[PDB]
Amino acid sequence: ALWQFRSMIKCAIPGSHPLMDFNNYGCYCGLGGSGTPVDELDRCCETHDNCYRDAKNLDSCKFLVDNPYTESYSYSCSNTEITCNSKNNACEAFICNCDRNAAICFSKAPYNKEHKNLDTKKYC
Amino acid sequence: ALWQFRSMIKCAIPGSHPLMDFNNYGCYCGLGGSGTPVDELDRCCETHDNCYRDAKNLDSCKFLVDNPYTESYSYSCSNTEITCNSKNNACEAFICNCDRNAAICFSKAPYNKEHKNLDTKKYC
Ligand SMILES: CCCCCCCCCCCCCCCC(=O)O
Ligand SMILES: CCCCCCCCCCCCCCCC(=O)O
Ligand SMILES: [Ca+2]
Ligand SMILES: [Ca+2]
Ligand SMILES: [Ca+2]
Repeated sequence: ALWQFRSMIKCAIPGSHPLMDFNNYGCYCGLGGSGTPVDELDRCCETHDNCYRDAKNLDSCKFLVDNPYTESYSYSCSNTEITCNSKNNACEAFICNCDRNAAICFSKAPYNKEHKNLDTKKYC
Repeated sequence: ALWQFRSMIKCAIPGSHPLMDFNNYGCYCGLGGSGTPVDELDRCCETHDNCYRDAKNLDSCKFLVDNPYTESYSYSCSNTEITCNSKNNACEAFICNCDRNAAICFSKAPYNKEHKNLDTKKYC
């Protein structure tokens, strides 16, 4: 669920304020998105939207309010490393992996502060 | 989900092997159930079935394979005390409370070993 993703982020990058650092970044970090991502980081968010979009399309998955962010799964953090629990059901595991691949990805992308709070109507 | 319930049980009663102690007990501990529970313990399990039956009937909840046992929620154990996380969604929170009320209930019921492995075709 959203709060678990925020803290996976805090797991893979210990110095971070997830909301402050990665919400309203680029074209895809923050609600919906448009155009083409502006850097690797943004690209990470676009992939994440896509991943969620995919998960909505496993016809076996019916998320509360149609939002995969409402879905809690099980995971743990140990020394910067994220592990999704295998006992997550198929839908939970999909979401869990989306979030995981995205905290890892964020952790590897260069952070460009020009790109936080982007003029999207114009650059996206 | 099932594994989380087993370990809530292990939370509220530290000496226990959940499967060995409370599966195949009475009329209601262990798959489905019939007749009238045989003691407070069994009654605890019947309530739990009912609770799950209720949760299946919140028309907003669509469990994987129709089984609320597949649904992971978030919780923690601290000194015998169980806490369901408020950030569980409405469906997750319902299940979480079913499991919680049942580990607590088991923890308070007298354990009658005559009743483990009951002849159900006959006493249930
Ligand atoms: C990757 C975006 C930021 C990461 C951590 C804080 C924001 C969460 C993820 C972005 C999704 C949009 C925010 C969710 C709020 C909502 O439920 O609409
Ligand atoms: C209260 C029953 C026992 C508690 C701990 C071990 C058994 C779990 C709960 C009983 C439900 C039946 C077992 C679930 C197995 C299944 O998925 O069919
Ligand atoms: Ca987005
Ligand atoms: Ca869940
Ligand atoms: Ca039962």
